[PDB]
Amino acid sequence: SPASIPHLILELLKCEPDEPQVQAKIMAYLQQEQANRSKHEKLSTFGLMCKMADQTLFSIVEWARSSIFFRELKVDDQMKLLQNCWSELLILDHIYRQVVHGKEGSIFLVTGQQVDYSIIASQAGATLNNLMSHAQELVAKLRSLQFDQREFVCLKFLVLFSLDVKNLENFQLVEGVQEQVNAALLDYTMCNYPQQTEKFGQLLLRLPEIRAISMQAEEYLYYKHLNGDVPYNNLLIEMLHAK
Amino acid sequence: PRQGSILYSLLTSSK
Ligand SMILES: CCCCCCCCCCCCCCCC(=O)OC[C@@H](COP(=O)(O)O[C@H]1[C@H](O)[C@@H](OP(=O)(O)O)[C@H](OP(=O)(O)O)[C@@H](OP(=O)(O)O)[C@H]1O)OC(=O)CCCCCCCCCCCCCCC
Repeated sequence: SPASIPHLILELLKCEPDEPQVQAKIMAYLQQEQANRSKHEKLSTFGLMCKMADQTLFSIVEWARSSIFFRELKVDDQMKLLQNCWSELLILDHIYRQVVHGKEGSIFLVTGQQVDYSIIASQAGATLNNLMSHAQELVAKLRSLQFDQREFVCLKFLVLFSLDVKNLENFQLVEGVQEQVNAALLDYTMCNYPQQTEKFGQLLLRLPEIRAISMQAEEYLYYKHLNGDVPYNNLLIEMLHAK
Repeated sequence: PRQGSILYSLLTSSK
């Protein structure tokens, strides 16, 4: 942590989840699910990766519900904000994980497991390959910018407290959060990365790329689901079909 | 009404 972090960002950071704990819990659920299945009821790699993404989304919702500002909204408003941004938060989570824990050529998973990009290149279809090609480049850009945890938590709030959401009772609090977080991120980047005179603007430019990736991920999930490749009802699927 | 809502369940548990 740098010597200089804005008070608002300090408060956002307090709300962060305990990474080592999230990783363990997820790795356990996953194992038990695959055990005690006959040959023709055993889960595919896709089914396991789906349950993994589902449990990560549970963790994201658990983060949001106890978070500063978000916790001040009524449940109905909370539902609307999360339905608007769920896939973007999953994508942002994945991308930041690659920046912190990942290395060139390999994808680091929430369980601490890893798979090489080259495996996907060979084996996967066109939708997942395009998806992964764009995510890999976004990670590469963020590594170049020296994207850090302070900036990461600011982006999470900017994605969550979106101005594009209609029918909120307390739309005012949402505007307030967006204004305050934008201002703190700009102060933070100018202070701590002064050689990068454009870092704030460059970080904001990544948000439309995050949105584009999460939409193609939704499309990918949708087709897999309607092909029968999704094991049971889960939060992922609920969010996919909502609104 | 979608009583089956997992998201609603998670949110109502914190309010
Ligand atoms: C959501 C948070 C972000 C977290 C993402 C991190 C997880 C990613 C790491 C997992 C990689 C591990 C497995 C790598 C091995 C893998 O690549 O090989 C298996 C391949 C099989 O390849 P595809 O899944 O692409 O299936 C292809 C494909 O559907 C072809 O259609 P398209 O070319 O149009 O896309 C299809 O061709 P046809 O339409 O012509 O029939 C093809 O059918 P066929 O075979 O009959 O020709 C079909 O197979 O991969 C699978 O096992 C699943 C890949 C693992 C799952 C990756 C991510 C799953 C996360 C949960 C779902 C995403 C939800 C996103 C929410 C935002």
